[PDB]
Amino acid sequence: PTSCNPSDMSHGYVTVKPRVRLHFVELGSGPAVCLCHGFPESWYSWRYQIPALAQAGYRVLAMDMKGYGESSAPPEIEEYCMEVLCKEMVTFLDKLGLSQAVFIGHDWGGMLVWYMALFYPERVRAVASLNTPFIPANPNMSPLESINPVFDYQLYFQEPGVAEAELEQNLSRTFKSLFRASDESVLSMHKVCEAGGLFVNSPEEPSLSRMVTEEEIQFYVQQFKKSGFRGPLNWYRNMERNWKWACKSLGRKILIPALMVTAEKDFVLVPQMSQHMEDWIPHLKRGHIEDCGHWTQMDKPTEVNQILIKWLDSDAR
Amino acid sequence: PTSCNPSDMSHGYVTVKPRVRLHFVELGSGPAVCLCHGFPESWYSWRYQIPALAQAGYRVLAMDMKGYGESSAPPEIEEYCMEVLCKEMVTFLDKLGLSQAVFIGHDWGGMLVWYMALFYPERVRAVASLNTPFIPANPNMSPLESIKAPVFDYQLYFQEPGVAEAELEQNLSRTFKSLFRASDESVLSMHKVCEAGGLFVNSPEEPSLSRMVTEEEIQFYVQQFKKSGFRGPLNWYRNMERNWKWACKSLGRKILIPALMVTAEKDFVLVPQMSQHMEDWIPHLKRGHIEDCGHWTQMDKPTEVNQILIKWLDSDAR
Ligand SMILES: CC[C@H](Cc1ccc(C(=O)NCc2ccc(OC)cc2C(F)(F)F)cc1)C(=O)O
Ligand SMILES: CC[C@H](Cc1ccc(C(=O)NCc2ccc(OC)cc2C(F)(F)F)cc1)C(=O)O
Repeated sequence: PTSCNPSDMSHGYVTVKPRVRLHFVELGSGPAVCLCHGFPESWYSWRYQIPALAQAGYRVLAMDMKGYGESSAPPEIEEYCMEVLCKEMVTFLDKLGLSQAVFIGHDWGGMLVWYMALFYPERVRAVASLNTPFIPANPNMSPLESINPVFDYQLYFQEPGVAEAELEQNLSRTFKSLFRASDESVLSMHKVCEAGGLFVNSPEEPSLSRMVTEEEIQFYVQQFKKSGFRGPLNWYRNMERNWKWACKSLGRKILIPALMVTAEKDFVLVPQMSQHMEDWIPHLKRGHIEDCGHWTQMDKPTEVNQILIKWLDSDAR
Repeated sequence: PTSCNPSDMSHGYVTVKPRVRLHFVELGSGPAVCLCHGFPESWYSWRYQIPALAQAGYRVLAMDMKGYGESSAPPEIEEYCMEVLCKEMVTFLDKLGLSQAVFIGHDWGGMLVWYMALFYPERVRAVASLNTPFIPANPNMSPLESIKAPVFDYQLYFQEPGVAEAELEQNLSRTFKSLFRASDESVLSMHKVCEAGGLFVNSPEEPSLSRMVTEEEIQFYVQQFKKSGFRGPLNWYRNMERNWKWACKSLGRKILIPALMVTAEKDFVLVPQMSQHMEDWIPHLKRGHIEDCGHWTQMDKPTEVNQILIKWLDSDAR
């Protein structure tokens, strides 16, 4: 599948607030589709989708989400609560003169596009998540309660400074370690809080996943030199704010065209978690990629492309 | 008509070759429209069109043309021959994944979009020029012939690199307050320039503020031209022989795509008359004509320009 050379892309910049600019990559003509990567990724994560969606007849905007790459990384933890992040994407649409977009998210980006679709449906022509379910907040169930102990690692991510040091230690190590097919996996997310690290019981000089080249790893590396891992990590550090915000919607369905794409071998965002999203989302269509781990876009680019274009052309165009 | 705050625009950047990026401002959704300013202007020259075209249902890309503002100003004179400038706009479309655009130009921008439409029609949905006619190159008539065949004598003053740069860079506020005037406010004679040895030599020291334009607006132009100065901009004038020999290599071939010529009654350089026989060369040409409009068409008569463009866009291009 045709990929992206960063040097050859149209680079877009939009100030959504005084010291906060959002960077995006833009390709194609037709309906606006806005791709929102997850943790700890990049617009480059969409390198296989961008050329295909443009060819399919769509105007693709591939974000650096706030904290990442060429998008500002404001120092305040509370800048990365979903509330702020969503208002800033709405301001993004306003400044580009877009009445709406299709929002397609993965991982943390998937949680953003669910919450755009929940609170700003008038601005979202249709919504799609890779891996990430939309589970409504239980107002009787606090977040620290919810940590589903697969999610214990989120506690290690809480204390500012701590996980930054691990992840910034050796950037090549970090990304070679993370960006693996599920069968190649070198770390257990279940173990993290105990071991006191993601990487403490993983190879010193990890090998290169079949999903990725050295050059692709060095691009991620080069990006995360700019602002590091604090910004990215701060998405984890607004559980109480996000919970209280999400509760303030409580009950209201998402009536816009919707797509949930599950990955058989994401052991964190497991297909099952998405099971009763129809109750909360009447017009939900489904994709499901077999032999696909967390890193859905680069694990199974051709599958992702065929599912998205099929749903786009049927539900959004 | 709603204008533009630069700080609030989406800013776009595209490398069309190693040391050469094009900057543009982007607003709206629907068919791609690409606005190409003239000399010596800016994307900001389209500040009254951009919000209106976006509102009208169009995706507007408002260029800094090569040499201007945030677009690269490569030092070589022949980088600003029409050939290169057009190839680079085609590369601009390629890198944005656009099969075509509507091209709307003014002045030198107008000459670019005529030549895009001539040599790259497959990439141009439809073409519109403000003020600038499309006169085919006569292969029996050299460029230096066409000029001193006379209103265009000032183009000779623009030739020698360094010379006109010094006048125009002397005092940027002076330059822009002096130029951006309604034709009744005019403080220049363009026909005099070669004689007097200057644009401004016989014009006020501290010129007054044209009714067309505010201090803020002038200071934006000023701020932009600090980046690269006037060499890049002026180098569009310095490729007459190259442009002539290039344009002759099209000789005869008509422009079969939807086209719009907009004449300004009071542009005394790009005069309505010059556009008179463009039908022969362009079968599908529709026409606008703005009364009481000088050279600086977009800011002189924003509401007229907007109504003509959107009418033609909606009828001929969408
Ligand atoms: C259901 C989950 C949502 C939001 C949400 C929670 C956690 C994550 C998250 O940690 N994503 C990163 C991740 C995911 C899977 C992995 O598999 C190996 C690894 C990672 C990680 F390495 F941390 F980047 C992403 C989204 C919620 O909390 O409601
Ligand atoms: C017919 C003209 C075309 C190309 C062409 C020639 C000249 C110009 C040009 O000098 N435009 C700038 C200009 C125009 C009118 C003016 O009236 C006050 C003043 C200017 C100027 F001050 F020079 F910027 C712009 C385009 C050709 O050569 O075929």
